[PDB]
Amino acid sequence: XXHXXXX
Amino acid sequence: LVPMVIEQTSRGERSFDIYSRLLKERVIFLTGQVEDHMANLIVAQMLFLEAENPEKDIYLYINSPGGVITAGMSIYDTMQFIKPDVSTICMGQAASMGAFLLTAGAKGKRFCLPNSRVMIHQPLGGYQGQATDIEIHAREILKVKGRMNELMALHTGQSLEQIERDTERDRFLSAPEAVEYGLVDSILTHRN
Amino acid sequence: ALPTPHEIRNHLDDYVIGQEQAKKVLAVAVYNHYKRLRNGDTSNGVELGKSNILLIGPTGSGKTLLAETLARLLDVPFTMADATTLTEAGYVGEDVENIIQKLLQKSDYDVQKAQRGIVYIDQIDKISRKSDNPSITRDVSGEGVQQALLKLIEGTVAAVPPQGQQEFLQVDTSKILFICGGAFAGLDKVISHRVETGSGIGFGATVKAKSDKASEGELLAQVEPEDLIKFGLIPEFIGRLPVVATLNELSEEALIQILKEPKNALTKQYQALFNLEGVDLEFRDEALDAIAKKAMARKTGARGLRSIVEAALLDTMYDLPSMEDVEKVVIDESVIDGQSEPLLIY
Amino acid sequence: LPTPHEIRNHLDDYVIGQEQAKKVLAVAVYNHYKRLRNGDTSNGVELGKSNILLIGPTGSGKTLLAETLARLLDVPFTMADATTLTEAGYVGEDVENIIQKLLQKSDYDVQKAQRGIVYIDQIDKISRKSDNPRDVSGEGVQQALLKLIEGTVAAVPPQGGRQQEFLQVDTSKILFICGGAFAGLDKVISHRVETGSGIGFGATVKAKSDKASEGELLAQVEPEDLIKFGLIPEFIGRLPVVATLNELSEEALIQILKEPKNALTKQYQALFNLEGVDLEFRDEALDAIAKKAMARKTGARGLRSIVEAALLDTMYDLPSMEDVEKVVIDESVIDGQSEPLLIY
Ligand SMILES: Nc1ncnc2c1ncn2[C@@H]1O[C@H](COP(=O)(O)OP(=O)(O)OP(O)(O)=S)[C@@H](O)[C@H]1O
Ligand SMILES: Nc1ncnc2c1ncn2[C@@H]1O[C@H](COP(=O)(O)OP(=O)(O)OP(O)(O)=S)[C@@H](O)[C@H]1O
Repeated sequence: XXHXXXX
Repeated sequence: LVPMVIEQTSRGERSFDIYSRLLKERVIFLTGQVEDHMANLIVAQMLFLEAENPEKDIYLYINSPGGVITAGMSIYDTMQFIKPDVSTICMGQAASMGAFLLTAGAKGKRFCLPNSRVMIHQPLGGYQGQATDIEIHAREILKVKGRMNELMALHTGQSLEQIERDTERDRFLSAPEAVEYGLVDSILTHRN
Repeated sequence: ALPTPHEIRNHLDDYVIGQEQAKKVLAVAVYNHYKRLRNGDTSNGVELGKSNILLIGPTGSGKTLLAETLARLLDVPFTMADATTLTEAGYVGEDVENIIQKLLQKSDYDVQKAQRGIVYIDQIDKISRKSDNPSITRDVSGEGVQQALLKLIEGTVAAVPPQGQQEFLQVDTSKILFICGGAFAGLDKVISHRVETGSGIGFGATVKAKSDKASEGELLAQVEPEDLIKFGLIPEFIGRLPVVATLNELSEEALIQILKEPKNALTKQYQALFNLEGVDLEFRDEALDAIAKKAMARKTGARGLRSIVEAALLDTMYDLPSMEDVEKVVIDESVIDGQSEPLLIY
Repeated sequence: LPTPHEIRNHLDDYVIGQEQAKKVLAVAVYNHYKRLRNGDTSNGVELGKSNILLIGPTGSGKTLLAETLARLLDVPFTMADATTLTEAGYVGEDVENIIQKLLQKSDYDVQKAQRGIVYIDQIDKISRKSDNPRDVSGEGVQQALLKLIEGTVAAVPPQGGRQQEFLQVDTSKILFICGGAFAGLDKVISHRVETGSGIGFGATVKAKSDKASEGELLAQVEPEDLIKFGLIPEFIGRLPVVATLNELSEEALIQILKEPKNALTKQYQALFNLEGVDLEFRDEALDAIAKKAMARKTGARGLRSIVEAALLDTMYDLPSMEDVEKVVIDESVIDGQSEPLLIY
């Protein structure tokens, strides 16, 4: 569905 | 040599010196003779703690045989200018100028050790030259002696006539006598 | 005829207290909206302007209450949307257009009646960037929804599904009002940076805090649009909202008035709860002021007041059903502290 | 048919404060149509494409120029948005839809649609920010738009079909006006060129002065600066013409409140006239308003805040008040220190 990207 | 200590924090370990570690907790050390260089360092410390927190009391440990008068008066005005209450403690000895900064602390937050000793006398000086110059410098040091007695009475509560009679010569006062004299508030015998 | 500003404020006073600055702002907009809707696109000056309100206040100040009470007295349609579910760039979840489709349920599919409607949003602060002008990961509710909303406020037409042919309808927003307001968090830190100008160490450095400075009400009053740029809002979004309302923190006196004067004041609600049980409940004046002092310490607003009352009467509520032949119950100031127990009347 | 002298005067009637920008648009608009009059028939081969790149602050009139130009120009005009644009059309929109709306304005006239104008607002929205990635509004949108801007024939069902056929409408002839507010661009240009921070006695330091940061900085913009912003270099290469707009001056603000027919004073006084009381504003109040507006740095769009907040108290109690023939507003009312005095 959506997008997730982090660190 | 100065030992190094480690302060544990959430981010990580940080190595700090003993003197700097205690400074973080609003603690300043007054050691040795009172001179222009050591006095200028303490003034910066008081100002630094005021900005960090103006509602926390400052603790000033004094162990010194005294020194220059003009260097010490800068510390007295600084303690009164800042809002925080500058707590004072007597360790080892408190000479003429060391005693004035001790009694200059916040009322009710002054303590003396059970074996500490305080000494008070009149200002010391001297000059060599023409008679006209001696009169100028003599009137000046007389003003300081009068000024130092007025402030001593203000904090100790005694009368101006009593301080003059007691400061004509060296006068040693034990820790119990300092309480009766209004110089301090209590004694920190043991931890509670 | 149309309602007057003084008449609508007298109605709001029954449900709201201590927000005189905010009541006048909403009154002029409603008056302006009806005046704009009074003439049939005929006026001395063509291209009548649209003004958008930006409600800003502390937590529990009464922002959500005004939008609810406004719809009761408002004749034209009203909707209560939320910015939490807005999905910019058509991602999963609700979309900006949904706000328009929701406005038809209250208007019953009436385009001419819907264009004259009012819109209210909440939690608008939540969609602001994290005090950073350039967005690194294309925030969906940051650098996204805020931009998406610009088109609606500016005035455009969006297709909306008529029912749940399959053709769509177009409805303009140029003559529709929007009230976007939310309690901003951390705004006081930014305002302090630009207005205190006294930070530093030194004899001549004005550093006095926790006693006089850093007041929540005063800081908000001095707010300007340039200050919101450092917070995260885009200037374009702020440009569409010229009007700004700065509410204040509830005062001690305000709490006492809110306890009794409102129609749905907590004191009255508990009395109603006790009334059905058959035991009357009375609050002694002295006791009421004590509760107000505790509420301010919590710094939770009017909503937090319930906590104090619940704890004070927690024990009595438990023992009231099992007890019998009780006609009246009196609460004292000591009961609020918890040291003493309230007296009972048989 | 196009005239650069007259077109500048026409835009002046509806737009004020941007004189240099009007000259740039007149040249590109004239050159673009002149090219189509004799298409690739001159001796000069590989003629550069004539496009427009609007760049200015908020409330500078970017959206206004597109509206005024559409009214003055005879060919159909369109006003699209980049936020709605999405790649591979999942649920948002498709790039081809932009051509469909153009035909609705042109009434399915391919000969009349190819000579149309295109204006896309919020060009910065499509900036490629894919640091943490799929991306539907980033590279995908710019890639599709660049393909269209390059000039290609795209299938468009005429009227939707009652057929399985599509028309191959050209795109190189159609003009495009990419414009939007660039936030953070000034910092990028300032980062590249500062020429300061001199600690020597001879060296000079400018802390407040920023060498007309609002206008001069834009004038010295380069394509390489936009590359760091997120745009593709090929996209900027296709637009040799860039328009720079300076911040509105206090003098311009006064003109905007008097000359236009959409002036705040004209509409507000008209609103008051409906109530039955005339509204009067002195010249001293106008210049005072300009100073406050420039401080906000919100552009013309934020001008209304000062005027409305100042009149909040007056309008609140004006209906209850009676026997007031006229309203007089002094310069102090703008500050808010003194309340306005009514006339009976
Ligand atoms: N001015 C007021 N007068 C009386 N009661 C108030 C007032 N403001 C708040 N309240 C009470 O607080 C409740 C909640 O008010 P809200 O409108 O939600 O405040 P709020 O500022 O909107 O909080 P947020 O924005 O949702 S965090 C109301 O139902 C009232 O009981
Ligand atoms: N250059 C200008 N001259 C006069 N009035 C202006 C000008 N720019 C903006 N305005 C006023 O502001 C209103 C809206 O202007 P817009 O062009 O929508 O602002 P904008 O910043 O160009 O919009 P964006 O940023 O492209 S979405 C107009 O109807 C005018 O009343």
